[PDB]
Amino acid sequence: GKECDCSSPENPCCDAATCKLRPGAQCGEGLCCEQCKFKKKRTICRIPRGDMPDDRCTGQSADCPRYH
Repeated sequence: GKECDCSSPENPCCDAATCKLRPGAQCGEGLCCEQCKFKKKRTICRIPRGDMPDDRCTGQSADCPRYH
């Protein structure tokens, strides 16, 4: 198999031939990806209801981990 970095072929962050990142793209998917770049560290990426901790981006990945 192949681990695609982009979920759809029109995504500018990947080559449509390969589904993998273009040179200069850090990411193509995720709550911590914007315009093919990782969002800044500590950007809030998940906001639960009520008085529960938000999660934040790490600056170095595209997911929104469990990071308060």
